[PDB]
Parts: sequence; C-alpha cells; structure tokens
Amino acid sequence: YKSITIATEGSYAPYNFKDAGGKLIGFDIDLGNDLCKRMNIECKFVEQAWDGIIPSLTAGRYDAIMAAMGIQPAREKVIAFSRPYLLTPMTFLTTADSPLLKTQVAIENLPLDNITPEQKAELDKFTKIFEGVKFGVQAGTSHEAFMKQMMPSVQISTYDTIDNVVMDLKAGRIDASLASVSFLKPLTDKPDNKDLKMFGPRMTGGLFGKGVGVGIRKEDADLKALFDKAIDAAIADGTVQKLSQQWFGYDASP
Ligand SMILES: C[C@@H](N[C@@H](CCCN)C(=O)O)C(=O)O
Repeated sequence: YKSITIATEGSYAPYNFKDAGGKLIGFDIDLGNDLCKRMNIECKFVEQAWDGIIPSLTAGRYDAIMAAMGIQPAREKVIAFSRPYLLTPMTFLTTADSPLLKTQVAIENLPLDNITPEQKAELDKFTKIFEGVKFGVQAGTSHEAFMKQMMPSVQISTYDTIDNVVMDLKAGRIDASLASVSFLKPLTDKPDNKDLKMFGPRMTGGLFGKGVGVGIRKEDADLKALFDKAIDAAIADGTVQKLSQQWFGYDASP
C-alpha cells in the first residue's frame, strides 16, 4: 500500500462530522490520520451515507471504514474488522422531564452475550415500559438492530441520520432513543442539551459485539494486519486515550 481511501459518515459527532468550512473532522478523522502515519500510508477521507457504507466497501469504492462502526457479528459475516479502537456500552436517551427517568435500573451494566433469567427479566421490564412510548432510531444501525431483535413489540420510527433522531426527540415527536455512551455523553454534556438525559442499563455484547473497529474487506488480510499493529501502538502510547478525551470528554480507549 502507498495510499488508501477511508469512508466516514460525516454526520455522527464527535466521531465524524463537518466543521464550519465543510471539512471532515472528529475522533475517526484524527485517529485515521494517526494510524496511517504509523502504517506509512497516504490517507484520504471520503463522505459516505450510512445505508451504502458496507456495500460500497465490498464493491471497492474505498479501502476502509472509520465511522463509529460497532464490531457486530451480523457485519462480521460481510466484512472484516480491525481489533477495537474504542470500547463503549449502549444506553437509552430521553428528555430531562420524562417520566421514564423515574424507572428503577436493577442491572447497571448489562452484558448480552449470555442472557440469564435475571438479565431477561430486566430487558422485559424495559420492553413493557417502552411499549407505551414512541421510539426513534437511526436506520441500519446497531440501535435499530437492538430494537428489532430485543424489543420487537416497541413502536419504532427510523431516521436517515442521528441528528434528525435528536431533533425529533427535542421537538417531542419521539419519547426516547438509544445510542452508545460515547455518542450520548458528549451530546448530553453540551449546555445546549441540559433538557436531554441518558438512562437505563448500560449494555454490552450480544448483537452489539465488542468495540468500534475499522471495517475492511475480508480478502485484505495484509491491510487488517497493518491497522491492527498501528492500533496496538496508538493505544500503548496513549494516543487513543488523548483523542478520546479531546473528542468525547472522557477515556473510552481499549
Ligand atoms: C458506536 C456507535 N455505533 C453505531 C454507529 C451509527 C453511526 N451511523 C453502529 O455501529 O451502528 C453508537 O452506537 O453510538
């Protein structure tokens, strides 16, 4: 390799989004440039809408995906991933005045790889509470996958982008959503969003898989080995922790 094209969404702050000048910025952009510098490869970032991100990678329109992509088992059937460059649980989002906030959380940290009757009871409690509520999710995400598989009886509306989900939640058109803590903590930390609150269990594993990784074509074993080595070095020297603090306001590094 001499040069690679990396796709990003361009609308998932603070991982990847556009600055005032329309330039792609975020944790994925800074890390992507840092990993490529280590790999001694020229780096170029392209904007790609969420729906075609995986098929455009397999079709060879670009070489890699760095777009807050969860290493989910369903995505692993189609593409390969680098080792994780970030770890984050998943949680729910509502308004600060919502009665959903008074719901008792019996399991703070909910692993989903194996589901015990106690963990199922907790998911069933939340499903029954969410049955009388309007949920909104971004289409084609692990957020939609979770609602479809784990809470099918809950009424969901799907959106093109996460920004539209947040806007409708703020406008009162939906009552709740879900995303990773890495997305929701900087969102709710903004003085702009004091009327928004994270709530419910912090979930890991199962359909979510473990961590956020670089999406690569399965046949590109050499490119994966290069990214894995670069990621190991960026973690070891404190670069991932530094970039995580900068963009997320906390340490989500593996
Ligand atoms: C970490 C990030 N993962 C989402 C990203 C959605 C970006 N459009 C996913 O893997 O589907 C999140 O849930 O916050």
